[PDB]
Amino acid sequence: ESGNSCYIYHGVSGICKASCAEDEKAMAGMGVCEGHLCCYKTPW
Amino acid sequence: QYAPQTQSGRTSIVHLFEWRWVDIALECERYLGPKGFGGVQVSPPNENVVVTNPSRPWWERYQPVSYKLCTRSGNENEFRDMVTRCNNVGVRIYVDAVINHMCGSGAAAGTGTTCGSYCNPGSREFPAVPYSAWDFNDGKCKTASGGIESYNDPYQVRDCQLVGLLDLALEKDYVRSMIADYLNKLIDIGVAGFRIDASKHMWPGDIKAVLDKLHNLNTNWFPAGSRPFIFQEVIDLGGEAISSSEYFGNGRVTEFKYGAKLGTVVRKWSGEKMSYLKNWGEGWGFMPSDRALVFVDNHDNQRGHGAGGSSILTFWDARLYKVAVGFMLAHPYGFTRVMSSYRWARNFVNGEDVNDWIGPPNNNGVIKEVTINADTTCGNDWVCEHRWREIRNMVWFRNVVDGQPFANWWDNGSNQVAFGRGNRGFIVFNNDDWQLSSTLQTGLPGGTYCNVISGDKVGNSCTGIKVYVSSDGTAQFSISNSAQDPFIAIHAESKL
Ligand SMILES: [Ca+2]
Ligand SMILES: [Cl-]
Repeated sequence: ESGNSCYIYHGVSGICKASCAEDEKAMAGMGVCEGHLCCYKTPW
Repeated sequence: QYAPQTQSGRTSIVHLFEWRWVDIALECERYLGPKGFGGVQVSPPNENVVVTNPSRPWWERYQPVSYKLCTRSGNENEFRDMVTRCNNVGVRIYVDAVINHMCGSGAAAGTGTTCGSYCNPGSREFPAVPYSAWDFNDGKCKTASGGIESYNDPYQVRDCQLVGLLDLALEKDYVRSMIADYLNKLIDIGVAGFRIDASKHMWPGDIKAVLDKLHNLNTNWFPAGSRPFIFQEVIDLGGEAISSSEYFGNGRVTEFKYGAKLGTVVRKWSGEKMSYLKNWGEGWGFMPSDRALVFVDNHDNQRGHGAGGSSILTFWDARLYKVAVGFMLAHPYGFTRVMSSYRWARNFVNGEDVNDWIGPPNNNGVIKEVTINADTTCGNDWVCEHRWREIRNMVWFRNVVDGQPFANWWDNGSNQVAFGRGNRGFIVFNNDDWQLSSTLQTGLPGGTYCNVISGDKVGNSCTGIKVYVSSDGTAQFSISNSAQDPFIAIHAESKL
């Protein structure tokens, strides 16, 4: 498994995608996405 | 920042996640002291912003609003009482130091904080410290959003806001001094050291500059000239611009590859086999052992979306979890931290646990006390993994075998493995789907030893499995694949 998941900070984890939704924020350069973006939302 | 400063002979820390200070003091006196634990990692003891949406999540404590020792775990008197009582029974206190940032830049201004201090995040105003606008990295950050946009740029990672949290100007003497004042207050109180939160997001030299300002530890409990133990949280599974090695000069570093890889192995995913663990440690490309703080899970990744993903083993998978923790605690690599958790109602929706935010057991935001059941388990939804016989006896194991070299490795070419630690301990695992039945060299003196996984040495007898070691150091080991705990561990202090 392992799955797709890109941890950023406490309470903030994203999903590895080629491009992020309209209501999502992107984080480039994360190894576990393997070239993809990390697409997350902050709970604040 | 390198010697743990635990009482002599004690080799592990336990994370008492979200525990109240008085409960930690009591646990130190009644349990952690007698059972040989080196210390306790505590949640941030500094005042944080109150998060009400959702209702008091655990992660609100990583959004500081002041350095007052006033949290849901307790006030300054209770914290001091905790540190004193713990130190007095040989258990050290390590603080989760949140120093890279303050609360969210988008938070409302007011007194929704754990001690009632005022702050104005939008205007970078934290009068209880005090901090002002020119104490943050807003003029240093080069991104359009003011946040971290790319992990390929170490400058952005260190100088911009991490997920909207106000990023302190750690290059400035003033900020370093406020932080140092906080940490020094903690040291003078009696703290032994610090987990440096979000270390990837700070420059190594700023961290060093802060550490150089720190007092020596309190001579009521520590030798003169003692430096605080430091372990920095840096997630580096490889392939990113920032490497773990940049931080080796400041202290130990969390090795997140450890629990991810170990979890993968024990779960037997991706073709992995326990026999591959023969060269566990630096042989797997990990950091130097004397730089590593190791653990199976932490408060982040135990919730299935931190570093390691679903491969991480947790209390929810108790049997395999116990296997992994036992392996880690027997193996010489790294300085070991055991997790202690509370159970929340997990709810996975499209692979995401939507209740992974839930804070510690509470009545209307007030944390529930840690109650002890007759069987030594905990009530009130505290899991207390550190109280599990299989884990605590392995903590003791690690104390007993400290300093002894890796020796007498054996495997079956599959998922049955064994090794010892000089002449002071030996451990055997069966992770195959069939019986383990082998005669192995233990390196131990002849005699009868209590298996400390299935039972205990209590006075002069065994409450569980007995292992007979011949004079030549060999012994028969029989472990069914259907066993409750498919591993056995024996050591010098468990011999009859
Ligand atoms: Ca920073
Ligand atoms: Cl950590």
